Formats: sequence, structure tokens, C-alpha cells
Amino acid sequence: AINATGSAHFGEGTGPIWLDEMKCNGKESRIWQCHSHGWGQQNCRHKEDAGVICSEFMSLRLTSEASREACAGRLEVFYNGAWGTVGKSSMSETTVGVVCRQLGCADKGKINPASLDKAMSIPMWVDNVQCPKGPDTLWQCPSSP
Amino acid sequence: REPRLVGGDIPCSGRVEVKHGDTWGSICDSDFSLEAASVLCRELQCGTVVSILGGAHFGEGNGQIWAEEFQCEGHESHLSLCPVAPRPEGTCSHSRDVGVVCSRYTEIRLVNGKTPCEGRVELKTLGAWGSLCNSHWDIEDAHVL
Ligand SMILES: *[C@@H]1O[C@H](CO)[C@@H](O)[C@H](O)[C@H]1NC(C)=O
Ligand SMILES: [Ca+2]
Ligand SMILES: [Ca+2]
Repeated sequence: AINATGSAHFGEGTGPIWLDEMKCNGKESRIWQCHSHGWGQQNCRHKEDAGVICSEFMSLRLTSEASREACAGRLEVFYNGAWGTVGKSSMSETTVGVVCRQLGCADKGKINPASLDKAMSIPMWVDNVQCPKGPDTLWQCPSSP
Repeated sequence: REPRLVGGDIPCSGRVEVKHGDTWGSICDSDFSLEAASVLCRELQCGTVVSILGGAHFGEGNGQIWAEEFQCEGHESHLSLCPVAPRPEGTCSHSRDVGVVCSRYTEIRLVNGKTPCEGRVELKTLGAWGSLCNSHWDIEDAHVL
């Protein structure tokens, strides 16, 4: 885990609260084994909810000088709490289209050369992305480790 | 859940003590709400809650103090039917005992009459006993007495 979200930041759950004041050493395999006040015993409400952001949470965006998100700019991917660029090797038209469709900018797209300004020179997370026909999101396309 | 009021010269005002079947124990102020206090006055036949006083105003309670917290709807006839939520032990101390002042404070009796049900009306207020004036006293007052 990279983050532990509280105060119902992710969303509001309608189900009844099951556990209260969970204390876990962090090495137990199952969530039940951690100590609590008692199963089905609580003093909180629905407004308090617990969210978790795991390590392999991936999001895609384009970085530009004018705006943090844009339809044209550097391609960035998010993994293990860090942003990373993607290499241009083995880049294909279908992969470009899948990237554009995932973020809702257009149907197809094109690859422009590198701009004059780059922000923070963030590292590269993945290279040699090959997208087949069919997957709308980039997570389903094979690549290098 | 048997409640009682102690430490008060006023007939329907005193410190709250709840009996859990066999043992008498005080109640911490943070565990008492307005709804629970209203039920307590109703169960004790005192009518209506006027105020809730913490800090052991009525008298420094002794014995154990229970960490049970009352989650009362407000319309329960007794405290026993009112749902409660347990808490970790040792949360509250003696210096935070709860006190309740209900409505029915007047005390009136009949004295010197040969029949127990018949006699002159005596009312106690401000620490002294006295006889109620006959002026503006009529049958409607007599029936309630
Ligand atoms: C996750 O935790 C990191 C490290 O403390 C912090 O920089 C980041 O803002 C947190 N994210 C959220 C959504 O709370
Ligand atoms: Ca809690
Ligand atoms: Ca914990």
C-alpha cells in the first residue's frame, strides 16, 4: 500500500459498519486476523469511510506547459506513487489511438517530436508498448517489464 | 437498567446512578445525551428534563463509573429498552459525573387531618414548610392534589 485514505475521500458506502479501530501489525495475511474492538461492533457512521490506494495503481495523462492535463504534450504514466514517461521505441498507430481514446481527447492521434521544455525530467517507467486491436485502455497492451 | 437520582434536596434533581442488575455505578457525562436524560426523567416519574449538569455539580459520586454510552432514540419508556454501545474501559473519571434536573420539583402534603387523604395543604419551598393560601384555590386544584 502507498496510501491509506480516510474521511470517505474515495466514496460513501451504504453497508453497515463491520469493524471498528482495526489494529494490525501489517504482516498478517487476512484482514480478519487483525485486532479490533469486536466483530459487528462500531461507534462510527457512514460519513467516516476507509479507502486504500495500492501500489499498482496506474493513471494516464498528458503534461504540457500551459496545463497539467492537455490533449497534446508529454505522455506520463503513474506507478508506485511516481510519474514516469514512456519510450518512443516500437510505437504504433494503434497504441497512439488507444492512448487518445482512454483519456477522451480524440479517436486517432499523431506523434509530434519532443518540445523544447520538459518538466522535472521524470524517469521512464515502461518501454516497447505494443497495443493490439480491441483494448480501449493501455493496461491491456503487452510491453517490457 | 435501573436509574436513580441521589445527592439532591430537590425531589426530582440529583446525580445519575444506573444499576446494572446488582451494582450501582455512576455515569460519565460524555456518555449521556439529551434523549437519554429525557427517558430517565420519564422513568423516574419526574416528567421533563430541564438541564444536564456535568462536573459532579450535584455531588461527587463514588463507586465504579461505567463506560457504556447510551444511544437513545428519546421515546423509550425505560433506559433498559434503549440501545447502548460499549466503550473501552477506564475512559472517564469521577470528576465528570452527570447530573440531571427534571421538572417536577414541588412537594405538597396534607397534615393534621385525621384521614390520611384529608388535611390542610402544606407546601415546602426555599427550605421551609408552609400552608397554601385558600385564595384562588378551587376544585380543579384539589382534584390534582
Ligand atoms: C499519499 O501519501 C504520500 C506520502 O505521504 C503523499 O505525498 C500523497 O499526497 C498522498 N496521497 C493522498 C491522495 O493522500
Ligand atoms: Ca472508534
Ligand atoms: Ca492500526
